[PDB]
Parts: sequence; structure tokens; C-alpha cells
Amino acid sequence: TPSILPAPR
Amino acid sequence: EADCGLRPLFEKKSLEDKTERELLESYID
Amino acid sequence: IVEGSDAEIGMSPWQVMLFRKSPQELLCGASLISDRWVLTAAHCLLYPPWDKNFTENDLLVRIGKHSRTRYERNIEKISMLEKIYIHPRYNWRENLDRNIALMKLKKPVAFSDYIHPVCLPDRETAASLLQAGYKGRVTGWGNLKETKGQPSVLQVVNLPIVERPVCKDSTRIRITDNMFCAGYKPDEGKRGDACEGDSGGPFVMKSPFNNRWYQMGIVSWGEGCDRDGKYGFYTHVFRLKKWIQKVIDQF
Repeated sequence: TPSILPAPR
Repeated sequence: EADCGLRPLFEKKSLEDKTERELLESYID
Repeated sequence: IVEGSDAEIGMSPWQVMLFRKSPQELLCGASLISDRWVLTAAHCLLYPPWDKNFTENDLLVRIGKHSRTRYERNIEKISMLEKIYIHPRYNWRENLDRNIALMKLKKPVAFSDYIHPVCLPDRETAASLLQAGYKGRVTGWGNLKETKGQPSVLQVVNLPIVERPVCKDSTRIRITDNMFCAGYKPDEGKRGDACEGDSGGPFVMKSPFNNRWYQMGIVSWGEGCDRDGKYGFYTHVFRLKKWIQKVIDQF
């Protein structure tokens, strides 16, 4: 929503 | 190594895909 | 695959698709490393956070496919799994470390024209190739942007390797030697990146030595997709090279 969160693909 | 990584419809047919040179180039570059 | 070409028939003949048995579903990507074994991302098979805990019988794979908006009979195959093998020390808790897994097929696919196994890195290669600036090829049927976006034909793309300190910083996740990261930097001319659904797919390089394709990494994860200032990470296939055999020798 207001960032960039690390996540698996 | 046997026969891995050698694309039949390419390296076996002496055909380069439309992109590899770019890589083959990034060794010098 | 974000910002990337469309494949040439039989380009990544060691390409594999990871399917949820029932309901038949597209989950992840994979590579064929012989007629009996398939590589992949550990998280595709096991990711508690999205309650994911598959077993041999929950899945099946398709090998040698180019387009989904079709079904090339006598071309593509669809094997079944005889046993999955997730890396013991795989860390799904902290940083998806060692994110790697092998899958055995109930019955060994036959290498055709469009189905060939890719090669694995040897200390010698990996040491010389896997350097910052060199390039590798990422393939998959993942998202075409960051948010649906579903392609009909295998998306290819070529990305250079980034230095460890850039990655080590471009993220706030502790990256280990079991991972490297690639992609263009802020202000580089081009873009491109893997994205959801690409994970577990290959990342080959073409050896200027023997002139063969070598999967050096496995799509592991990333923050968003293609966002400038951010680079996708891959499993350092060679690192865990060890594990990979201890598993095949045994069976």
C-alpha cells in the first residue's frame, strides 16, 4: 500500500 | 557432461537463438 | 517475466511447469537436469506463510511447452512425482535461504527435440562465470507486471549479474552465499525482471568455454518487480551443488 515488501515469487 | 545443455534445435543444428550474443558479449563487456 | 522477449521454439528445452494436481493449477517454474530429476524453488513446495505444504501427490509437471493458448500433443509431456526433496537447512522463516528443491518423476521423460536437460555448474565454471556484469537468461510464465497479467508464450529475458554489496543493500533482507542477484541498476538503459509465478524457474548462462547452457541460479524472490533500485535474487545453484548430488546418488 505505501512501500515495497520483500516476498517470494 | 554427457549431452546436457546443448539445445537440439540450436547448438545441434548450428543455430544461435536471437539473443545469446548479448551474453556472449557481456564477458568482454 | 517483466519487460521481456517471447521465446523461440525450443529455446529453454529444460523448462518445466509446476502444477497443483487438483484443482489443476499453475504454481511455479522449474528446470530439467536429467531424465529423472527436476530442480526448483524450495518455497513453491513449502511455504507455511501462505499455508503451502505439498507432497508428491499434490502436484504434476509439464515439460517442453511453449504456449498455454494451445496444447502441442506429441510435443509436451506431463509427468507425475515420485518424491519431492526440499533442502534440510532451507530457511522459510527468515530469508528463504537455501530455497531449493529437487523432484523425482515417477517415470523418466525422454529427451526429444524440445525437451533437453540443462547442465549444472562446476566449481571451475561458476567461479569464472558468476561475476558481476556477466549476463544470464531468466525464463518463465510469471506475471508481466506488478499488482493478473498472464502470458500465453514462454517469456525470456537477459539480465546482468549485480555486485553483492549493491544487492546486500538494495534490500533489507540478509542475503547469504546461497544467493546472488541480477538485474539492471538505476540508470542502465534497459530493464527486465522475473515476477510472481517465475520463482523456481531457471537462470542459465552460456559457457564461452564448452559453449553449453548452465543453470547458475533459481528464481527465489524479490521486492516488487522491476522497480528501479531493486534487484531480484536467485539461489546460487552451485553453492548447494553438493546437496543436489547427495540426493541423486541416493535416489
